Amino acid sequence: CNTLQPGCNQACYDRAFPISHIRYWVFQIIMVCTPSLCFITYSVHQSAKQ
Amino acid sequence: CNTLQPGCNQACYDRAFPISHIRYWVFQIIMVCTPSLCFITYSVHQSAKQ
Repeated sequence: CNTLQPGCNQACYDRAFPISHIRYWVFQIIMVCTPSLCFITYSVHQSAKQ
Repeated sequence: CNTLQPGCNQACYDRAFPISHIRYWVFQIIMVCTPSLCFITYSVHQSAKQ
């Protein structure tokens, strides 16, 4: 970045990219799989009961 | 100056101080003394004539 003041780079980088795209994608992928995991656990519990 | 672009310093210095005060003062002092010099030369010529 065209600047000489110390700390003018980190603040600008945070402003431009508060949350990176990879974190959002990972969060979405992990959140989407939770109903499948809970269904698998419920099926395991049902099998254990019988 | 708070900048990183090369050449951003000389142009700004020229814009802020196109002509320095010392040059103007010297020019004024030299210009003021010219009538005295021409009067002295005219007096010398008059003395030489007589």
